[PDB]
Amino acid sequence: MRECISIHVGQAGVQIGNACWELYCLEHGIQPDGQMPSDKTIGGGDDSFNTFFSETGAGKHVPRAVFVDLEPTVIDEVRTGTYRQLFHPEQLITGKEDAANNYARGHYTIGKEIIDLVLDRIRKLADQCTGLQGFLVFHSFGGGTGSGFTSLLMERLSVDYGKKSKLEFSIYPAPQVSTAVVEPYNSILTTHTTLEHSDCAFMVDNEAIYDICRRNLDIERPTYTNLNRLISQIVSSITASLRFDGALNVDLTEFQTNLVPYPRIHFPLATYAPVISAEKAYHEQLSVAEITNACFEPANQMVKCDPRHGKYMACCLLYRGDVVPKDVNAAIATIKTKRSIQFVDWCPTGFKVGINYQPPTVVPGGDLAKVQRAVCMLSNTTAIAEAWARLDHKFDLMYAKRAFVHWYVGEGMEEGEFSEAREDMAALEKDYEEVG
Amino acid sequence: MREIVHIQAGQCGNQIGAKFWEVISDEHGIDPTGSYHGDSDLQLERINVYYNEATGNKYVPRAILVDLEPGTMDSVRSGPFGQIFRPDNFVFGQSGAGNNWAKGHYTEGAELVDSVLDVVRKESESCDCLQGFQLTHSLGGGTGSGMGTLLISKIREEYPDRIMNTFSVMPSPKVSDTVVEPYNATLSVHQLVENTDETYCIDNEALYDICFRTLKLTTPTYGDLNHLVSATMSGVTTCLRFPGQLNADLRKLAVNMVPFPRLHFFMPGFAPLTSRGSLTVPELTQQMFDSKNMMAACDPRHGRYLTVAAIFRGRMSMKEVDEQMLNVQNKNSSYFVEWIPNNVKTAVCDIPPRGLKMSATFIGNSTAIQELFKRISEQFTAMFRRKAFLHWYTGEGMDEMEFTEAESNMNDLVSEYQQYQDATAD
Amino acid sequence: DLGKKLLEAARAGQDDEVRILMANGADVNATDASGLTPLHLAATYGHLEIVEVLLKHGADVNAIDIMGSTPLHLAALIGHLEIVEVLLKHGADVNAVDTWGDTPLHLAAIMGHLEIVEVLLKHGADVNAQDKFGKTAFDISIDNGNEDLAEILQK
Ligand SMILES: Nc1nc2c(ncn2[C@@H]2O[C@H](COP(=O)(O)OP(=O)(O)OP(=O)(O)O)[C@@H](O)[C@H]2O)c(=O)[nH]1
Ligand SMILES: Nc1nc2c(ncn2[C@@H]2O[C@H](COP(=O)(O)OP(=O)(O)OP(=O)(O)O)[C@@H](O)[C@H]2O)c(=O)[nH]1
Ligand SMILES: COc1ccc(/N=N/c2cc(OC)c(OC)c(OC)c2)cc1O
Ligand SMILES: [Ca+2]
Ligand SMILES: [Mg+2]
Ligand SMILES: [Mg+2]
Repeated sequence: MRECISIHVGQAGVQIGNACWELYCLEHGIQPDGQMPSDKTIGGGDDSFNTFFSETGAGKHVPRAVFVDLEPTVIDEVRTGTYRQLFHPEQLITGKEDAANNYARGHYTIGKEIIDLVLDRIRKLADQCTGLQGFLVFHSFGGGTGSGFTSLLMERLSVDYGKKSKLEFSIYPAPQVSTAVVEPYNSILTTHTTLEHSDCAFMVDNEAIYDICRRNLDIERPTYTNLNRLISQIVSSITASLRFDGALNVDLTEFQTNLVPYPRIHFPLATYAPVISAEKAYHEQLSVAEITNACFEPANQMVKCDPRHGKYMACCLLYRGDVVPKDVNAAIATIKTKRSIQFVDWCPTGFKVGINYQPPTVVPGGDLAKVQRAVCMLSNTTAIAEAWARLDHKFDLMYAKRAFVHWYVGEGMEEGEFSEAREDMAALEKDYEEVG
Repeated sequence: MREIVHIQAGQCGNQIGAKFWEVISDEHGIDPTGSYHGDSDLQLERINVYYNEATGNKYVPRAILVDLEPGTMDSVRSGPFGQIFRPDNFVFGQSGAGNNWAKGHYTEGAELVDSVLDVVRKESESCDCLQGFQLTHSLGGGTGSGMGTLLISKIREEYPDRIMNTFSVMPSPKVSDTVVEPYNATLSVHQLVENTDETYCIDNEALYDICFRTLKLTTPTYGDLNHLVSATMSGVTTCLRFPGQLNADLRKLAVNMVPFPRLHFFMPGFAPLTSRGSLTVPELTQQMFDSKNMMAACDPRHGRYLTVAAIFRGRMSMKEVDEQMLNVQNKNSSYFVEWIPNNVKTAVCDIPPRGLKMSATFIGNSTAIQELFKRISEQFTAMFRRKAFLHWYTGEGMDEMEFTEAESNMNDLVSEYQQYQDATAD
Repeated sequence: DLGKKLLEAARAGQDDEVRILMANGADVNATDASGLTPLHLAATYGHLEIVEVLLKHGADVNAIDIMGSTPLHLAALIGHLEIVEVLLKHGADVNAVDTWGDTPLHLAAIMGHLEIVEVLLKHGADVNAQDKFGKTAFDISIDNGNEDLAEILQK
């Protein structure tokens, strides 16, 4: 048993954080006050759920989690909602003035006023760990806090916890539900400054989630509540191997070994199926073959891109539910007779399989129907370079005119940082082109 | 980012300022005595942005009232919301400025400037987290223009990290035919380009044109013009005053609306246009983008939108609003710059204004605003070329080079708008 | 020198002083450093009675300063309607052109004195007169979107 600390930064990181810890509580049988009757070892333990939850002498199971935001209105909802007693109040940190959608304010000027308090509170969590494996960092690309504060935090965690793994869950901007015109700027700045400090990062394209909510869930105009509920289901499927017994991705190090062949190309694509509306309570149950096939349909992807246009370097299939291992084998064999699955010649063409035999949990008040089997596929495909090019093009249109740059320069940032960040993204696009 | 300190300077500044307090107090359920009579809890959610909480749960406007002419104070108090203002927040001199920018900025105005700053300091230190300032003034007179800009520079030196926002009224010979107004306005624009983060351009030419050609009032008064101004000021402050999904503040509006530091002059717009004592989403989107609904006398179809913010108020389908907003960007695509992606932002507020079931407020940063600047520039040059009435300014200590410099800055501003209007995304 | 005193009296609106100075031999056509005469100053500062007094005492209604401004150009620019009418009644050149190519019509148009525009049009002001940048008063009304002025110039 090796502990994992989750850090949630800014509004997106915090709201997504709230929806994940609610779902984790439901999967492990933990009540909103922290009580867990199925845990025979009171006041301690070495079980798999202990990687995400510590225990007090009173039987209270507390999330190993820190919530930080430069303004207090989003975290105040956590302080007063259903799970207000679950987190330790010193684990929820807020400033007074936000980064105003500006990377430079979150990183340089406003962010500096709270960085040491955040690091000292994370150290209190780390000190209670027997064998800390690392950190899960949740944040948007587009916000001033999600972009700038996250990079300052990632820089400082690399100095103070040098040997520990760092994994991100990052929200990639969408025009349909964005806040600022400068989100492309914030996105490229945070990508450049975090690249060397992160071992693996799962990007969640808000446009992909928005499209799935509309198409599969019949939700006319999806709100953040609908998006976050779907995101938390996918994040739960990715983290299940860390919190339950199993043979695949059992620790943070193994996510790097399985999904990251080279340090810079650390952005795996997640695909999830099936996504069925809760209004279809009596839906037909999809076979292991049908859900497996669904993983190769661009529509079910967490990042909009076409894997038929790229090559695979790794592919992991994580099943949950009534899934017979020989049926997985047969579905994979059928899928291999397909020209759209091209692996790079230097990687084995294998699919790694992990099966958790408990069906997924749905949260009361959610949009999804219950299913007897689900699958999350994690793959490292060069087709995710399409996501990077769309963001780089938006950056280029503005940057050519230097539009909005004075706001960044006025908050202690040099104009040369914009070109150094863009040059790094040009190199990253070439890294994907060199692989294939 | 919470409290706003509002300052109102000179006759135009105080009259438009008083109408603003009256209109937003009505929306928030506040009466002239300062008591809360509202029915929706959404009226007090962000009440502290513009109001101070006082003993007895009384709501006092965070407003400072300033004028070199004393009689102005009497007209403010005799209004419906006259006694709601803090009696100590009235800083009024004895000798006015007689339409002289130099009097407001250098001599009579400079004597009463340390007094106003004492009142600003008191209201600012009593704030949990000061967002910045809001100034209402005209550019054509002497106090609101000359002393107003001096106050702005002084505040800017003491509170550099806070936002300075103005509601600046531009002159027109159609409302006031006082030939020194282009001098006063040009001198003030020269200060506004440097010292404010965002300025709402409220043109008396456009206000008169709306009342006369659209509203059929053959003899418009200040009351009539100020009815369009109060609806505009109510609409552009909706998101600072009502919760909404967005947690909007003066700095987030600046970062997103202003791509180049000097281009911070906004062209506001309103729909529907209505007169005193006297609609669907597709119509409201259309009207909000029509030149006849703009509060600056400029045709938006002569330029290009750098950035736009639109606020739809009332009960309506947000999907319908999203649909119509994307539709107006498709057919009118050649009027938006293609090098600033996603440059149109929309908010929906449940609470509509008084008398209207639905409304839309437009805030555009358009290169067409150069038309307003060129109109004033041409008038300044006609006067300045003949050195008419120049001694009224130089006799107060002003150097003739300040006129040359102001004219030079305003023409440079027009060239900068033209530059981004002709730029291509290639 | 009574000429320098007459210049100062015409600007300040001192009616009795103008009458005294002229009776004592003051030059009604005295000029300042820039060529402005007592009539130019009276027309600029809106002293209607001084304008009429000066014109009954040999003032040149069409005197030009160093920039070619006549009293009519200055009266049209400043917006003094009564004075514009008095100057035209006394022979002022309605189409006089200054160093910038402006006529009194161009100045009344730019400054938005629409009543003065109608008066100039009625007295024969030339709608085809171009300034140094080739603009007529009708071009100025089109370029500025002044519908009120464009209607008047289209009469
Ligand atoms: N999926 C999802 N996206 C969100 C959520 N909240 C915000 N976003 C996205 O995050 C971006 C804006 O960043 P935020 O996280 O709101 O900003 P922040 O990190 O608080 O930073 P500042 O407010 O600028 O200090 C936009 O692209 C939003 O669409 C959320 O709860 N879920
Ligand atoms: N829209 C509008 N314009 C006004 C109002 N009052 C004055 N103005 C305009 O403001 C300009 C004159 O400025 P004022 O505000 O009266 O002058 P001041 O700032 O008080 O300065 P002085 O009296 O010269 O010391 C002219 O262009 C007027 O048309 C008003 O209530 N509404
Ligand atoms: C073109 O892109 C942008 C423009 C402005 C943006 N938001 N800033 C505000 C917008 C407002 O109205 C919707 C508003 O009400 C007036 C406001 O209150 C202070 C802030 C964000 C954008 O992505
Ligand atoms: Ca235990
Ligand atoms: Mg935020
Ligand atoms: Mg006044």
